[PDB]
Amino acid sequence: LKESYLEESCSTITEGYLSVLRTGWYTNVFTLEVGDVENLTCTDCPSLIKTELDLTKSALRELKTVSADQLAKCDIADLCMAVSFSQFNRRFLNVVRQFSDNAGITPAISLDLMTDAELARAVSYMPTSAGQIKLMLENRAMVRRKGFGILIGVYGSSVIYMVQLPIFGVIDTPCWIIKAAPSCSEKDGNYACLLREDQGWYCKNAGSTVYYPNDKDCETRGDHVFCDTAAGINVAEQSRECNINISTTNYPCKVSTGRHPISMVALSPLGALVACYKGVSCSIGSNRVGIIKQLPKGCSYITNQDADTVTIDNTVYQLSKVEGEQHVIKGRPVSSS
Amino acid sequence: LKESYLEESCSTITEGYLSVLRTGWYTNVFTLEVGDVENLTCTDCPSLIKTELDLTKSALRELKTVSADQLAKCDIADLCMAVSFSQFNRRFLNVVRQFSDNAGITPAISLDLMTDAELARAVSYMPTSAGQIKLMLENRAMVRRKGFGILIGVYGSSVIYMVQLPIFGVIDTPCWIIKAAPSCSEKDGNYACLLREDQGWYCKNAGSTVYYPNDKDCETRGDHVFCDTAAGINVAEQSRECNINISTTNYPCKVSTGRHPISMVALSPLGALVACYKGVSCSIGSNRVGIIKQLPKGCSYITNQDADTVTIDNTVYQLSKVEGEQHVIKGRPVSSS
Amino acid sequence: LKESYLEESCSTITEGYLSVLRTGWYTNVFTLEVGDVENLTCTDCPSLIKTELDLTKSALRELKTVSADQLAKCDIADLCMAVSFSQFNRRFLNVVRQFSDNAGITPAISLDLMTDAELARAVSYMPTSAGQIKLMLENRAMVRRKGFGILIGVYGSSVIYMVQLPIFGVIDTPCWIIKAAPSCSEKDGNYACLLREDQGWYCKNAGSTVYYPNDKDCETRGDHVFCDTAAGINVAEQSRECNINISTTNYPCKVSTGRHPISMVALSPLGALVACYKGVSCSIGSNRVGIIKQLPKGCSYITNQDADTVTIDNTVYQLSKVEGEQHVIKGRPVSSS
Ligand SMILES: *[C@@H]1O[C@H](CO)[C@@H](O[C@@H]2O[C@H](CO)[C@@H](O)[C@H](O)[C@H]2NC(C)=O)[C@H](O)[C@H]1NC(C)=O
Ligand SMILES: *[C@@H]1O[C@H](CO)[C@@H](O[C@@H]2O[C@H](CO)[C@@H](O)[C@H](O)[C@H]2NC(C)=O)[C@H](O)[C@H]1NC(C)=O
Ligand SMILES: *[C@@H]1O[C@H](CO)[C@@H](O[C@@H]2O[C@H](CO)[C@@H](O)[C@H](O)[C@H]2NC(C)=O)[C@H](O)[C@H]1NC(C)=O
Ligand SMILES: *[C@@H]1O[C@H](CO)[C@@H](O)[C@H](O)[C@H]1NC(C)=O
Ligand SMILES: *[C@@H]1O[C@H](CO)[C@@H](O)[C@H](O)[C@H]1NC(C)=O
Ligand SMILES: *[C@@H]1O[C@H](CO)[C@@H](O)[C@H](O)[C@H]1NC(C)=O
Repeated sequence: LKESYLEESCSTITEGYLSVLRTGWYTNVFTLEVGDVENLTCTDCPSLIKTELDLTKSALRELKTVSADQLAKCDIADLCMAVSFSQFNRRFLNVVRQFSDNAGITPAISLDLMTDAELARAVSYMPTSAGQIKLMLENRAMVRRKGFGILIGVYGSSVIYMVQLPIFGVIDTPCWIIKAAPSCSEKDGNYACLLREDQGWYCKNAGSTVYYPNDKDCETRGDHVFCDTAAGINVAEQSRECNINISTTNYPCKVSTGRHPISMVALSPLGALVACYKGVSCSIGSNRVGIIKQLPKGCSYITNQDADTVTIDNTVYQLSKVEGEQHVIKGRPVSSS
Repeated sequence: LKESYLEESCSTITEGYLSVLRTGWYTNVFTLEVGDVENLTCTDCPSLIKTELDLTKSALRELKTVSADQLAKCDIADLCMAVSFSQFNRRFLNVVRQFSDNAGITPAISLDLMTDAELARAVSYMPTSAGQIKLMLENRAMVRRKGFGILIGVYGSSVIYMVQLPIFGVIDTPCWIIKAAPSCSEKDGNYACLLREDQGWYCKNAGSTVYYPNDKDCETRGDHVFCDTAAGINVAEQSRECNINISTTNYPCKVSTGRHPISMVALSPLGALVACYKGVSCSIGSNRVGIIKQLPKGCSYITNQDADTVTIDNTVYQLSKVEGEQHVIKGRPVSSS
Repeated sequence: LKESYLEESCSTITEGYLSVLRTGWYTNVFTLEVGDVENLTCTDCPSLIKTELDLTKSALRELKTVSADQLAKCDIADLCMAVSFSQFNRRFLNVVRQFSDNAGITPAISLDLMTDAELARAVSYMPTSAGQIKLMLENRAMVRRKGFGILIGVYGSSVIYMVQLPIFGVIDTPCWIIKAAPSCSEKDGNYACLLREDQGWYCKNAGSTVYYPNDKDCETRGDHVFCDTAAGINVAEQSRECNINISTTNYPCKVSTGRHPISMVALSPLGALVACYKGVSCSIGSNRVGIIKQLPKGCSYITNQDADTVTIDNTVYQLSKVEGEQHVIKGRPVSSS
């Protein structure tokens, strides 16, 4: 992580990341069964286990509608079965509950569709070099969050669904992020604003550079950006001379000339850009002293650790997160009997 | 709420909203610990409580993989423990269940990570004036949704996670929404369409106006828009003369000249725009009478309460939501024995 | 499904789909009430049912904060109530659980807010012709997903919420998808790239064509695209001569001329586009033999069934999903006593 301030265009580039990109989809098929329940002597009467079985049977029947392939007297013994049924058959119930809640597909691969043991084995079988496989196992919280389970169908008392794990093929390719703010000059009152429109992520692969334009498109897990190959716009590798020289007469860079000053604050990974002109007062302050200085009229770059808040005409911006309070909560004890 | 129809460009502007913008992030750290279970004689022999404990231990162990800090016989007394364990330790299990379901992070702050009592106290401690704090307490429903919990790690039988509440610094700043439709003139069979491209929200703050271009970006809660400061494009405060005069020779407004007529319907907050030319028949009708009139060839604005359905060549559009049926459902009674 | 390769612009169009568009919103109001529990003698002394009731009361009280209307010893008989209470009042608890988890609104209509019997009846009452109603019943999986429940408020022991089902008015209107890749010509070492910008979905309705520009906007369910009428950009029906002839002097097609070659792979529904120039070696290989051939320098279209992997300078792309392993899992049996 190393953020550089470019004063000729009022923008910053942070080049310390490594890119991991998806290059296909894996697939596993699961079949979860309810499990045998010992026969009841009565077989026709209201019992806690029978009511529990009926609810499970009814839940499966309703769940069959949201599919993809085909459709679209108290006794001590009874209590033990009712509790035992919901304990031994817990993974099955959770899968049924999750699919019903999301109505067909879960947003992410929870730890009930595919346990860790099944996840590690699946990753090791993917068609990628050893380098990619090692990285995926190191941080498997992202493969789960990038996949999505799909319900195939329901037959009898079993459930069939697909996981569709992601597959990463390009890893450890250096890349950066670019943030820009307006840079308006002035002669006698008539301004000339130049704002760079090539703002967002920027990562390289396969002899080309991708341009995920939304900061939310690519997640961050330290020195790793888990970009999704669904919004990236491929651009020529020559689209880097803009940083060195905005014009450079070589690669036309996307800029938007203006005529009216704009005052705004843009937050960077390790700082923020403060630009304000002609009317609004700017100042940088911390949680200790809020009178550090008044920013001069222009585009100024302030480090994250140098200041904590920037007030653009009575509007704090909180460069960095603010820590609150820590709580510790413990449940009540479960005494015998 | 007051919608105005501008006939020189076939667009409408609604000026009745108040803006609420985010200016940072808060943070709280929680540590939920499982309750204490009294020593059980004959730990070797299975029991309905040992099985429940084993499932909890297994669930926590799997949950450790998706983290961020380090990784990535039955007696009457026995039954009470199984029921009691899941009752006293209800908050802990729900937090474990939610994190496992979403695989590491919960999309919103449910009412198990942070109860109302904890949420109210945290909001009162934020670094914002009394005005902002009062508003957040008044409607805390749109605080949990904008936030998101993060699982830090799992150690022993305890779970550590972060909430990261949002912080609002700019409130009660009036703003509006602009919707536009094509306005094509006819000249001896030759058309000239002019469709505005500055369509979306438009809110003001810190001597500038933001331009969230997607209606889904900002969520409305009456006379309040909880816009997210992640897609807003800052624009000059002079970007308002377009409504008064499309050209105005002052702020170049984004328009897209065309040559072929386009027939479409745009739904405004309190009405809709109906444009249809050269071939498709327009008509406005209600659920009572559907022959109110036939709209003339051109851009026309119809109030929400004036009509309910707009048919563009046999395609009803349902200006406003249609109410269905109300159901009342009660669960079966529970009787002793 | 029929994919055509257009060599004059290095793009492909697939014309085999049928459109399904939303034209309003439906609405149902539900009121779920907790069941009646027979009064238990000695309410003062704790019991496994009183604790269960207290948790339910506490859960409802907290849920009241996230609303929209107003705010923002153990015996054998006792155990049966605790188990029976959570069985009969299963739908109510699930609705409470879902609303609390999502903090006010559920992303989709799970199978606890509206059962299939209620959903089928509601769909039959929508104000649409018999043709639209028949389609919605046939595949109701993509009705719950497009809808979303809303919690109105909590009064006493009852819960009131709204479902807001979607309504489809335009069906069986043929439409297609267009994917394009750079087509750079070489002239004495000087390149001239032409990449189409009219990339995405393209569906027709009401004498106009919509242009959902994101592949994720429209979800495919076979020969049906359930596009959401929230991002569609209406375009003239004459915006189709681009495929036949790029210029055609009638509808200016959106292209972006360039000067530097770009190498990339675009995945079409039934194939992919491979373009690579001046430095990176292309090759197509299957899971059987990976030396099928080396693609020549240019824009080439390869069928999905012809090859499985595309390597752009040591980067496999996995044209089609790769099948993994199938698991069958059964829960432990439950035996009496
Ligand atoms: C950035 O690029 C501009 C554009 O080419 C450079 O300005 C040119 O510099 C050359 C000298 O190498 C002159 O012959 C041209 O007349 C200049 N043109 C213009 C429009 O200024 C500039 O030198 C480059 N470097 C910097 C720091 O701006
Ligand atoms: C909107 O702006 C246009 C452009 O400035 C105005 O049209 C001009 O009006 C002045 C009179 O003040 C004339 O001297 C110019 O010749 C006009 N130019 C053009 C291109 O029309 C227009 O009057 C303004 N008002 C309205 C309602 O359009
Ligand atoms: C595609 O459109 C272009 C543009 O009109 C056509 O090129 C023209 O063809 C006419 C013949 O009908 C000539 O008189 C013009 O001089 C051509 N103009 C240019 C710029 O080439 C072209 O023939 C059409 N068809 C194809 C296959 O490109
Ligand atoms: C239980 O009884 C049913 C009654 O039809 C029978 O089919 C089944 O084989 C018996 N055993 C189990 C384990 O369900
Ligand atoms: C059981 O007793 C032992 C005695 O050392 C103690 O270490 C252990 O924590 C106890 N277990 C429970 C569940 O109370
Ligand atoms: C139970 O007793 C209460 C008195 O506290 C009474 O209000 C209620 O009607 C009785 N019946 C119930 C709870 O079913």
